Amino acid sequence: SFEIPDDVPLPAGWEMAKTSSGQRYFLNHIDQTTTWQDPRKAMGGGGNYQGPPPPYPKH
Repeated sequence: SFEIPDDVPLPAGWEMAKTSSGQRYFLNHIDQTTTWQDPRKAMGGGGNYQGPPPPYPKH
């Protein structure tokens, strides 16, 4: 139950970013991909997102 701290950066090579301009997601510099969910997640819940997340925006 370790209180989840909202002041803790994402994993390694991660960076919160937004899509072309409207959906917030998390970039992955390790797997060179993006994320509709926050890495600070755990277990599972369910639900669909805005579709498949493309590779974070170049640069």
